[PDB]
Amino acid sequence: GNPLVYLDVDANGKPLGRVVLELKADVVPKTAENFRALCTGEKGFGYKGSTFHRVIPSFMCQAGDFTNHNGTGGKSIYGSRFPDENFTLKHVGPGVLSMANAGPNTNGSQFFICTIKTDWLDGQHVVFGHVIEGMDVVKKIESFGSKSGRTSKKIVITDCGQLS
Ligand SMILES: CCn1nnc(NC(=O)c2cccs2)n1
Repeated sequence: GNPLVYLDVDANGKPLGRVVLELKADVVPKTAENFRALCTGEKGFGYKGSTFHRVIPSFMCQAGDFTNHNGTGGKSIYGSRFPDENFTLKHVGPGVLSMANAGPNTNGSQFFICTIKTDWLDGQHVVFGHVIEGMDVVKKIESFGSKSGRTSKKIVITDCGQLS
């Protein structure tokens, strides 16, 4: 079945709880597999220890730059970047999980979790999952963001992995 994965998130070293995500491998298998493997670390690199570097309330929480920690970096399990798989899934509401990019065919490791319907991103960012449990933890993360995206506490993925 579709992978079920988790992110355990801290703020300034204090646990906020766990976000559980379903990865829709039945629709975007290549994109789902990249995220799954970056959660387990099985390729020797991944999300463990990296940050939510940009968090904008009433928009989205962005993470996954485990190379430069500022939105300029990241890499996929396939190479530096990989193509846009498809745009079949849409940004339907809060809790959508989607890939960040710098234009067409620039997916790496950066991703975002929506806190509102971001339908204006449809057809430009590859959606690949959604929050199963822990939207309250996502709201905690959101509360440490700002309109510029700068966070008022250091938000870290303390641990991550796969549940099924
Ligand atoms: C919706 C969150 N998000 N997803 N992808 C992005 N990328 C950017 O904003 C930029 C990339 C390069 C210069 S700006 N943001």
